Amino acid sequence: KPXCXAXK
Amino acid sequence: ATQGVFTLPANTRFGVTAFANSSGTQTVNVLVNNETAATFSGQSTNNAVIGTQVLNSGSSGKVQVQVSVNGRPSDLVSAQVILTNELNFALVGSEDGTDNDYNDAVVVINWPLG
Amino acid sequence: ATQGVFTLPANTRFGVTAFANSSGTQTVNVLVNNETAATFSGQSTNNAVIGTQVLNSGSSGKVQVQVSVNGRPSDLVSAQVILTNELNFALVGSEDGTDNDYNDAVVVINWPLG
Amino acid sequence: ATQGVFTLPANTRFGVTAFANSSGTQTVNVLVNNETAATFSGQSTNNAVIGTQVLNSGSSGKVQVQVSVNGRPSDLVSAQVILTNELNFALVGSEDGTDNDYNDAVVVINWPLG
Amino acid sequence: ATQGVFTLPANTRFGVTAFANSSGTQTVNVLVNNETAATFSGQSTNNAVIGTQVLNSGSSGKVQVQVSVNGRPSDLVSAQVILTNELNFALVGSEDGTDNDYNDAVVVINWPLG
Ligand SMILES: *C(=O)C[C@@H]1O[C@@H](C)[C@@H](O)[C@@H](O)[C@@H]1O
Ligand SMILES: *C(=O)C[C@@H]1O[C@@H](C)[C@@H](O)[C@@H](O)[C@@H]1O
Ligand SMILES: *C(=O)C[C@@H]1O[C@@H](C)[C@@H](O)[C@@H](O)[C@@H]1O
Ligand SMILES: *C(=O)C[C@@H]1O[C@@H](C)[C@@H](O)[C@@H](O)[C@@H]1O
Ligand SMILES: [Ca+2]
Ligand SMILES: [Ca+2]
Ligand SMILES: [Ca+2]
Ligand SMILES: [Ca+2]
Ligand SMILES: [Ca+2]
Ligand SMILES: [Ca+2]
Ligand SMILES: [Ca+2]
Ligand SMILES: [Ca+2]
Repeated sequence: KPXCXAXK
Repeated sequence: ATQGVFTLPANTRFGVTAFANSSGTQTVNVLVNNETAATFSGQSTNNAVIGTQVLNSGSSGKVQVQVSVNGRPSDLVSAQVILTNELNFALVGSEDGTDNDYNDAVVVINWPLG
Repeated sequence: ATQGVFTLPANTRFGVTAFANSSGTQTVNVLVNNETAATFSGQSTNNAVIGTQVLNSGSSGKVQVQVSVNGRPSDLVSAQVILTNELNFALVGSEDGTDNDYNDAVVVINWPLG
Repeated sequence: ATQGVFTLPANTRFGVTAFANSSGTQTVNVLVNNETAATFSGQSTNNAVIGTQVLNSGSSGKVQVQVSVNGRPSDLVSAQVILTNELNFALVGSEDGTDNDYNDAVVVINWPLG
Repeated sequence: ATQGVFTLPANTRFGVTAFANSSGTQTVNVLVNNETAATFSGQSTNNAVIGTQVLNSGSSGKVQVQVSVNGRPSDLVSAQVILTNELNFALVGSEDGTDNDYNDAVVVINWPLG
């Protein structure tokens, strides 16, 4: 987060 | 009120198709006679068809759509519409968050087939 | 009455998905502002998806669905349903023959996306 | 496609209500299993409830709505919608002229009652 | 999801009509931009019309239906349907009890008028 798809 | 439950005519083939519009991965389960008959999962913000299948309503006709995101049930909205007294659509929207667009998984059931 | 014509909000993406349930090869044309925006052709008696696409309602918002089989226009039925004042479905059935199942091509338009 | 014909569950009470929005005097006939069950008439450009009645769908459940103006059948549009898998509305609009507002007589059928 | 809330075209006349199917006296409030614009009250187990009126959606277009029985709000189910891209119905059912028939007050909003 960000740049690797991390989140929801 | 209960949403996402529909009574179909018995022993009738129907189509079920799910679309995704969310950052969260959608899981759609389709239950016929209280048994899971189809499951689709996927993530899209562009209305991908995360699954489509043909099922049989069986002796009960009871069809239920459930939507969850990583195990958390989404809030559902639903209705059934009949055109020219023959062509049936059962429609489901779902909300996995707070913006209330209700499109995060969209499920359409249609019958008759063939 | 005219069928298969829907006024969408302008400049809004929408999904269009077509299913086939007939012996005949179905051709589904989707017009936006009176110009062809998508065409799908295929044949199935098992509700196969013959096309699915994301389109834009454009500056006009006018969307029209036409269906033909072997060059002959099918008779259409349609309606729009809105759930929780937000989630829109524009629904089309079509008949290419005499049995009046109106499922020969079924077209589902949904918005909003995202 | 045929419009204004609905299959209700057999032997079920239902409401039928008609509204007028036209300079032309509307006449609405409701047929249950092909027998005339109700006739309403009036003339309003402000949505007057020209008739409301409780009927029973009878042995076959077939309900048909017809609309005419001074003997001229109007063009009909219709659909049925079901909320929470239980609350039913059968909806009719009609057009007696050229403006295609389809509100000249509007008929709503609702069930269950009680 | 929120139910009984509808966004109408701004500054547009609409009809609203309520029917009762319950032992409890129904109070139907129709709000325009959160201000009570009409109130109907009555009791029937036979689908009697308890009120009908012509209103205007006003500058905001926001219309809401609320139903209560002796100060207790009822749960609502609702949807909007559009026929021939012109004729609009906003439909509400409500439940004051435990049987989940959702007909205890039924409210029909229709537009355009005239
Ligand atoms: C998570 O961020 C919310 C989620 O995904 C968004 C892109 C949007 O589709 C929203 O409606 C959905 O609930
Ligand atoms: C027959 O060819 C007519 C045609 O194909 C059938 C298999 C059935 O789908 C029917 O509805 C369709 O009009
Ligand atoms: C004239 O008779 C046409 C007729 O009455 C108008 C006032 C308007 O309601 C129109 O829709 C209707 O067809
Ligand atoms: C109270 O008795 C319940 C109430 O009135 C009944 C006659 C029936 O219409 C029921 O649906 C409603 O909730
Ligand atoms: Ca959402
Ligand atoms: Ca979304
Ligand atoms: Ca056919
Ligand atoms: Ca067919
Ligand atoms: Ca007219
Ligand atoms: Ca009119
Ligand atoms: Ca009740
Ligand atoms: Ca009741």
